[PDB]
Amino acid sequence: EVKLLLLGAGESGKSTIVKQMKIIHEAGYSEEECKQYKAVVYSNTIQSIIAIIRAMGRLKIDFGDAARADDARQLFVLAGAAEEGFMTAELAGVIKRLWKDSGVQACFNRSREYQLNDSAAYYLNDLDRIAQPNYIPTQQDVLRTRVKTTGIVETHFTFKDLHFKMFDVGGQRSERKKWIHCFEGVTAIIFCVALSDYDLVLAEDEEMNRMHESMKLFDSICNNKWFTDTSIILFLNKKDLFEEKIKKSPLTICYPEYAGSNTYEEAAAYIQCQFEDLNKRKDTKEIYTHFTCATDTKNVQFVYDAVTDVIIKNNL
Ligand SMILES: Nc1nc2c(ncn2[C@@H]2O[C@H](COP(=O)(O)OP(=O)(O)OP(O)(O)=S)[C@@H](O)[C@H]2O)c(=O)[nH]1
Ligand SMILES: [Mg+2]
Repeated sequence: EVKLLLLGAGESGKSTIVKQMKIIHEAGYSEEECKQYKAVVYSNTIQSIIAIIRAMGRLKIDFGDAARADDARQLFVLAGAAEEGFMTAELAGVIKRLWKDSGVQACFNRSREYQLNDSAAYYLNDLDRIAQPNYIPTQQDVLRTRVKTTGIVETHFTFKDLHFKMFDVGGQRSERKKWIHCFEGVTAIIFCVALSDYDLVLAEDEEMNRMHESMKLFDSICNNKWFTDTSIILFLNKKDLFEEKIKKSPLTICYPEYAGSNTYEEAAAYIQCQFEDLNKRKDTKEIYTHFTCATDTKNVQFVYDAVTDVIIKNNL
């Protein structure tokens, strides 16, 4: 048996790694399982367009076309259905027209100023597909869903003849007090960091930079004497979102002394060193760092293969 524990701040990608284990090692989500996620996809979609519409009020952004005001009204009249797992053609049309509005887009592109699901664009750009009658979520749709984890999720799978018990816990501040319930008999910790968090603030506190919060947690876990003999794996996750963001959002928002360019390789490396430097015992404790896109099954497959071999060599 191998006990793996996923840790990291909220929305760092822990629960998405869990889903990937089912897809990679257990033949994925069945049709009945996918259908269970349909209301989650619909809920994520409605909540995302609504969050942008709410932000337009706060930031004082007009619709590009005045005709959208009536669509916005109809959005709330019709939203109830999607919350129950149904999306009518009329609702889809309302959301589609809203999503294409230049005012809504302006607000979308300022999402760091409020709280918006990372998968907002993914679902909203695929409205024609997901609004289909008899729509059944794909594996990617399932991977892209967002539900805050409360309590402790335990998943089992077999890989390279090892029986893995993977534990997943909530990362938001309210759930941190529960991490200690998972601390016994841990073979390895996979600590997830959202690379794209560098310019965001906490949903639970708008004065706290998300990445600074991540750093504090990693510092605490990595250097905890309880975990001296526990393999510490660092997933610098959301590399796909990071690659896009680094082009246009300065890393100095997070790290004032960053002197490199607005490019993926230099900035990614700099963030890696910031986290690895928190290790107070560099000669006696190794950190196994990987850059990941948790929603990308192929990337996770190869990364997780490499991680597993490390775990086999070091703990078994
Ligand atoms: N584009 C992209 N999206 C990702 C990536 N990793 C996770 N996500 C998405 O981000 C959202 C949050 O991921 P999730 O797995 O729920 O984080 P969590 O760490 O479990 O969050 P919590 O339970 O502590 S609140 C999900 O919608 C998920 O699909 C990634 O690498 N790239
Ligand atoms: Mg989770």
